[PDB]
Amino acid sequence: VQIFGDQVTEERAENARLSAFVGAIAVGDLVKSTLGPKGMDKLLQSASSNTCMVTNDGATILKSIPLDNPAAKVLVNISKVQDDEVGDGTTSVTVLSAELLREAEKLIDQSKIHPQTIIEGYRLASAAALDALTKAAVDNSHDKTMFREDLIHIAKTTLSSKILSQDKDHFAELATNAILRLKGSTNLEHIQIIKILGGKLSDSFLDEGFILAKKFGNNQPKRIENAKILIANTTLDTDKVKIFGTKFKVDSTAKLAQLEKAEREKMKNKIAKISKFGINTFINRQLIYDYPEQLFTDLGINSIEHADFEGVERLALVTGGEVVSTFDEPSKCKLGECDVIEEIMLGEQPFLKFSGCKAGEACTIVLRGATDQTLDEAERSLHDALSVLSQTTKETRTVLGGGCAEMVMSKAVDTEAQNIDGKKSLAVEAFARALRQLPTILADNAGFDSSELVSKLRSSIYNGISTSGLDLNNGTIADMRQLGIVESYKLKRAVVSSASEAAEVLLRVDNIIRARPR
Amino acid sequence: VQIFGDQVTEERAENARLSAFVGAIAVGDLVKSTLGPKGMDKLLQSASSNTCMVTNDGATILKSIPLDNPAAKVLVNISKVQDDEVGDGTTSVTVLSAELLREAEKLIDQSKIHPQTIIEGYRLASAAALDALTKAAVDNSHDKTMFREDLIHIAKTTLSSKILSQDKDHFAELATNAILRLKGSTNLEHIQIIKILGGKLSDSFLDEGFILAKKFGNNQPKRIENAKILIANTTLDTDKVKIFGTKFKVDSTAKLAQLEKAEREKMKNKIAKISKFGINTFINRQLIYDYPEQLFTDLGINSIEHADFEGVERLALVTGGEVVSTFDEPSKCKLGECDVIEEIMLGEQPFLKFSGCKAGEACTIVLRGATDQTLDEAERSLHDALSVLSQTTKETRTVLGGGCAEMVMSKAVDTEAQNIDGKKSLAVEAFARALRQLPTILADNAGFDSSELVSKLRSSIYNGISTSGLDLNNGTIADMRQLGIVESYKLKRAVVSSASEAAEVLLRVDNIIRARPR
Amino acid sequence: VPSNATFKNKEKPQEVRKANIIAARSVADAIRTSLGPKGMDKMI
Amino acid sequence: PSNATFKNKEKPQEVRKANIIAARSVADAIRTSLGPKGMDKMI
Amino acid sequence: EMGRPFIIVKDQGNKKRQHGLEAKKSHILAARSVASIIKTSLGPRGLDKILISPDGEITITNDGATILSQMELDNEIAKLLVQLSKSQDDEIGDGTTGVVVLASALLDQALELIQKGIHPIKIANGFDEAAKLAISKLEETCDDISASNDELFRDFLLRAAKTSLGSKIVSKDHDRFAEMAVEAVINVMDKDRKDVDFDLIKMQGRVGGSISDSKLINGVILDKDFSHPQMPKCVLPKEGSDGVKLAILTCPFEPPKPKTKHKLDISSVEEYQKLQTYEQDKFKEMIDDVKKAGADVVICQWGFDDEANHLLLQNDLPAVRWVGGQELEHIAISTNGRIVPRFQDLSKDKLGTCSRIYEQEFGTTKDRMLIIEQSKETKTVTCFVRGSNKMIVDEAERALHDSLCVVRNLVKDSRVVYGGGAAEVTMSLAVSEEADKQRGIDQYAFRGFAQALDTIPMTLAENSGLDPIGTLSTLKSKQLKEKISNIGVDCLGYGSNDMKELFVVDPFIGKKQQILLATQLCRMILKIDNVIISGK
Repeated sequence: VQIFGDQVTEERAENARLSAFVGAIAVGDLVKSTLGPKGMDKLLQSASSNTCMVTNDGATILKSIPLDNPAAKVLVNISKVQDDEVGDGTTSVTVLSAELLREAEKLIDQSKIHPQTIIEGYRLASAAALDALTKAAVDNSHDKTMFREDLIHIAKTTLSSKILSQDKDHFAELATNAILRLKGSTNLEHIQIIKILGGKLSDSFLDEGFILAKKFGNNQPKRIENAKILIANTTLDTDKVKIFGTKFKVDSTAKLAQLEKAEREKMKNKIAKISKFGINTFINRQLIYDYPEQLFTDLGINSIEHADFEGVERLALVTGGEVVSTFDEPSKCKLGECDVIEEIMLGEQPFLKFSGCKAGEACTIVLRGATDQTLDEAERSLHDALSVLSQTTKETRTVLGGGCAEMVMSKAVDTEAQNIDGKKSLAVEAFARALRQLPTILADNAGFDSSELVSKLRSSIYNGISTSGLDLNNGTIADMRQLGIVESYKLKRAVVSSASEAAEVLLRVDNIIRARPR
Repeated sequence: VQIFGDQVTEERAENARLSAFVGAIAVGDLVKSTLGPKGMDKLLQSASSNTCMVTNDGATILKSIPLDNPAAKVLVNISKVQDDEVGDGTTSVTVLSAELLREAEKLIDQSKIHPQTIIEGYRLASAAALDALTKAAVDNSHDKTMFREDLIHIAKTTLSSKILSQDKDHFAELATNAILRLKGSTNLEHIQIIKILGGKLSDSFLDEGFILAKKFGNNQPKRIENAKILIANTTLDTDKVKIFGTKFKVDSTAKLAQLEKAEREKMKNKIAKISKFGINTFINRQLIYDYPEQLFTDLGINSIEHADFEGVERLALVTGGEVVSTFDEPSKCKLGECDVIEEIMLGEQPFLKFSGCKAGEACTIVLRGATDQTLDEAERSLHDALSVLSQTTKETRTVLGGGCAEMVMSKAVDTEAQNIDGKKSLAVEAFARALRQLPTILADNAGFDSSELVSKLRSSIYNGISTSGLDLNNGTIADMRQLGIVESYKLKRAVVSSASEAAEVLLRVDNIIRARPR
Repeated sequence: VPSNATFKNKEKPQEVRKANIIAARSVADAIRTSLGPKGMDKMI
Repeated sequence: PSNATFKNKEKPQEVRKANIIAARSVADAIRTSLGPKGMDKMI
Repeated sequence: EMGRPFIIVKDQGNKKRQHGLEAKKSHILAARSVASIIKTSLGPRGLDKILISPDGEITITNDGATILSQMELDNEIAKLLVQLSKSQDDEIGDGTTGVVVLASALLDQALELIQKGIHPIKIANGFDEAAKLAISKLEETCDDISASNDELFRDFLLRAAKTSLGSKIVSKDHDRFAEMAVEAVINVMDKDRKDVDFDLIKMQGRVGGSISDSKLINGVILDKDFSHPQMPKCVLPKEGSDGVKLAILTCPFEPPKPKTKHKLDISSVEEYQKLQTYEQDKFKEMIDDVKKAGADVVICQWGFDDEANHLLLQNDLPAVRWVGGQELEHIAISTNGRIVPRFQDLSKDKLGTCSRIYEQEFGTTKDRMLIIEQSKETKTVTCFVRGSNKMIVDEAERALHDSLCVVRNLVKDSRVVYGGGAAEVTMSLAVSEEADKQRGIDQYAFRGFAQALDTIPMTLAENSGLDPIGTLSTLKSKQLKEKISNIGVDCLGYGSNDMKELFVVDPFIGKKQQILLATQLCRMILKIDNVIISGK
């Protein structure tokens, strides 16, 4: 008796547990070679428009590639959350969560361990892993000099896994200063990224000001000094008033010419109130017609049209001014100040460059690349670096990276495995061997040994030295404090917590039910 | 550029490998549940004719199941070679050869070892395993009492996995006495197996003398006392004249009437030469016509016709005589004597029974079962038991079984692994853990924890006691000398040699080129 | 008490044995009506 | 010798070989269009 | 046939008919296929299951109500078990996996009785009489905990909370989940400890962070941010205050216009110039009514035009736009405010009061969400759940939702039981004892109902890797030697089979429905004879 309908795929037996674990192996092996500074980028073939996308980030790779396996969708969702929360480590979460299923597969098959026992084994194992990172965290926020220096070392680690590892020394200061300009702001929508094609990759710079791609409408000069910037969001172009039930009752067209002329009088009266501020520049996010633009010619006021609303907030923070509507009251309204405003040209498209702005709360990053694939990679590489440095201003705790943080956690896991006894010792020790995979894959992508090199790092920590780490350049054990490899503490907890929770998902699935597609 | 053609499937490098490993896991998991006395039988349903077969033999399972994987046929052929040379342990060969690849799969992955380096590890490990297994063997046949008792212990071990395991206590004497009566000659053509419906499995009894299903002549009596048995190669049939190649030229029918009468007198004179022997029984290889049959009634000679090619040699050795052809010289071809030629009936088909013959060189086994599915396995269960007992006559070296032999061989592997420098030492230790997978499955199929039984057995042997083994009845460690588990050295040597060579072939495959099927 | 000893794996044989018993009892139900002097003949 | 790392993957180096062949095939098509002696291409 | 087509009903060959023993065998096996699915997920050692929707979305849960809801079936007998667990989740909300196992256990024991020649109605008549004997027996064993004060009453709520939190994913945090689920009812409840309103507690999920960030926040959580975000994110009250004076408005900010379609005819320039002044006078009047009332944060249902962005910025008045109508009801309950339909009716007494209004950054980008806190005990408690996976944030909702369904059932007076299989064993021996006194034709009916109750304790031993025979024999021998009914199956292996020391507590109203829903459903299934199923 079949209760299910036609074309319903279900596995109630070993085929289900095998497909769930193997399904995560193909996902883990895909992003395995992308871990570390020696990793290689992946290519994405689009099914439409033939648009190729090359990205090292594991979040985009898993979401772009279609996956019908529910065991694979679990590792895709945790990568989207890791990208949206911390902003980095989407590959480390997918790899670490996949290795937890690798050690859990041999316990159920060979060791004959209960599935919940493996789950309950990670519960007491993750408690020792998170407590090990707390004692190893150092707070440098007590000194502004030591805190600013740590922001540079964190950027060098994130930019190493991407294509920027060669120029990351020059780009570490650009990402460090950009976060210092925010003054603790964790919002990345205030920083504009303008991608320019051509030139050297090392020519990327960060100006102090707001670089706008839009240009002045007609007669406004390109360069002007001592110009007050004003921002107006609403209307000012052929005002419709408000209600749509207004009409003009005209007995003869002689009066109709006076009704339309009164509309232009409302335009002249509104622009006349703007000149009372004494501003040399006016900016509207809505496009400005030809009639209201000509009124600024005799007043010597600049005009800018078609500004995006997400750029208005970016523009208001650079000028330090205030968005002003209802111009009737000059007192309560505030205007922005700028030393000099010049229209430059980068490539074929001319740009609007600002300099000498009062407020530094926002900036604009300009990038250079040989291909658009490198431009799309340079923007995502900085988006992952600026996200970690933004959360560092909130939580200032940092943990050394480069294989050091993974092995320190495994030291406390092996200690708690003795007091548990039972059959959970095989599950707790499986979590310690799963932490060995992250520093091991770092050596695999560089062509090093996966056994003796890892054993040198493990034996050095048990001798009383917690500062030992893995050096991929020389292929030996080096000190992480001297090399300057460190990551944020929030990134360390996010990878361990997300992988431990994602591993508890697929281990609880005995049966997989697939409804007929629609 | 595609040189091969259309519809040509090929895998290279990482695509080629892991196809043989998973292919071996799929084959290994089918016979994994059939290993041990507590193992479960597998039912095979054919795609045509709706024929089902219940068999516990790992060789017969792989031959029936179609497999398109080129690496799967590697484990199928070694199961046939093990079945051809010995006939027992074909399941252990498929499992052990699969466990060598499962351990080598993590060697190339975790430890990053070249596949050819792993091959050099098995060469040094198998050399030390055969030396430890040879020294553990005990000499046999020096005493006729100990030689017969050892054959009883072998039959109980082989039938333990078979469906005969319940009645194998009484069947140990059935299979033992058949080998002792062979008088040193090793052949299974001399052993007959007859299937009978009805009764119970333990109703199978040993046949004193030789029993073969035949029928007496029409006028011939059933019971003859002290009858002489003769086997004739030549058949009584129309011979034309002599050389064939001829036809009679008849000018007048007066000579044609006496011509056919002359042919009747030729076969009559041939029986007259047979009657000079004074035999009460005659056996022919092919159908006998009714004309020569009537000459046997007046002479008191029994007639047996339609004798199979194998039944000619089976009957000739039991009586002691030889096949007679020319009949000319009475002194040659001295004939034996049978005490009781009286026919009995088992079921609805009467079976001709003999008793009190001169030689027991040929045997017959009567088997009774409820269904043919049991009778099909009952024949193959004794066929595997009689094969090892027959090889024990020529090969007297025997070792202790029941999971003890695999653990003793693994002890010498870990001893020499410490003196082997380099990365190939990891492949040597992997061969030792692969030998521990066979006793591990023995505990899994019996419902007992494998981690507890193997750990207690592994540590007990390193203490110097090599007589420890696995007891599945009490679920603890017991002595193999007291339980009476003995296996031939040729059996265990063929398992280690065939599995080590089969795994070596699949590790040498970096590419698989599949031509278009016909 | 749990989490120790062993855990049952590959439970498909537990379902295969149930599928074989249910299929065998279904055949025994048709012949059951023919048992005893009150049984009926089966035309095939 | 036997202590070397096999890396388990020969695919990464084979994928780059297929990418270079297709990339050079595109650059070789416009090769005849280079210089004052170049030839026009109609698309 | 006589040579003419004989069709009684349209789609003759499409529909099929089942009758006799074959119709009953197909109904029992349809329930056995659903039972073996639910029996694996029953108990704290159970396992979840993946639910693939036709749209591609996946769902991982052990809940029998959620699994069967998204399950696409064919046979109608298996579809009757779908609404069986749905009946358990809608009203009680606890024990959805137990009603399916118990119902199929009644059908398994009924199939053996049908083969013996028992009429199906006689089987259903025996289960109805045996159902009231089991409920009346368990009702006398339990005791009333209402004599304890409010200090001990909170302990019983923590006992039954940790029981329902098990068997589901993210069961390691159940210690904090049990504390947060009880404090929601402590804040929102009647003074007489009766008829608590469940609708005042809302479940709001959030995807991100970790499970350790889940905490109780009393207030309103909205997905809309402050309009014109030039204002500070965290709003603070004045030095001295009665409160924040939160304002709620269902009317957008616009010059007054008739609801009907209107035509405003301007026949002269003077009439057009008056509209210019009349336009700005209304936006100046609407912003002054809020300032004179002392209100700070203004909530608009339809939003407002960009004209008021800088107007509300001068007066430092936070504002939100495009707030849903259902959320407006949730806002007025937390702050105890009153919705103001128009500025003419705006007064200081209709303004809400909350402790603090602020927004959280959450992750990197995501979206902006507003959070409201209360300074004292209020009638609104909003659940805040975080997780590293979309599946965890989803299942945790219904995990705590079912946990709140257990606590609200304990609000009912004088109903408590102890779980762990101790309830089914106690009610099983009471039915088997009556079978010896009654005898007759119904003697085999009480035996089938007694063996069906023991299936739940035996199912718990399967997921824990125990022996169902040795475990059930110990429980039956304990109830005969001593009258203590608190001995039951322990799937956690902590020892002390007494439920009193293990604190496991279940509602009686939840266990009483399991017998009623299983017995009354099998009574209808056994009456089915002709099965007509049309082709799709």
